[PDB]
Amino acid sequence: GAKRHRKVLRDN
Amino acid sequence: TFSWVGRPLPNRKQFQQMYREICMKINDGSEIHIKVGQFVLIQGEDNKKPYVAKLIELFQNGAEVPPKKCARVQWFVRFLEIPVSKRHLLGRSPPAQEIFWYDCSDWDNKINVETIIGPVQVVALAPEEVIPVDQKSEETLFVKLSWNKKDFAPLPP
Repeated sequence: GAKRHRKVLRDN
Repeated sequence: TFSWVGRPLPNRKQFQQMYREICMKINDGSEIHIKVGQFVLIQGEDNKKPYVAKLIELFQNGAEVPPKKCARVQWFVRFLEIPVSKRHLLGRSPPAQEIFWYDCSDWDNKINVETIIGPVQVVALAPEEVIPVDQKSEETLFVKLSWNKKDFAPLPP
């Protein structure tokens, strides 16, 4: 089962 | 589960080893190679379609402990990830297979490779091309435009 990725800000 | 294939690329960043390729084993038992430049479906919330991303880097990140296999991606966004208020700017109803190049730096692009569901074929079409809508009951996604948080625009170079 694929783990969940949570998109997060910054890091441009 | 995932394993690197072969030797790392010539070193670029400190504490990281970059690879061209990663090997993914399924419970169908077989082995699939995913390469930098190919596209993946990335597990999001359980009630939503996977995120779609182009792999721009694959790397072993030594700055995490224990170390982790990571990717950096170029995001795409699905129509439903565009603010409802901005959807009309497209001027048409995109099919579910159409996605958009996300041209903005605000979301972080680093993912753990364990969030990868698997490869996906993504295809660039000219604006005036029609999506098939052919058969294969296609699993292919198509991209025509970029979305910048403000407007739809052409695909970058």
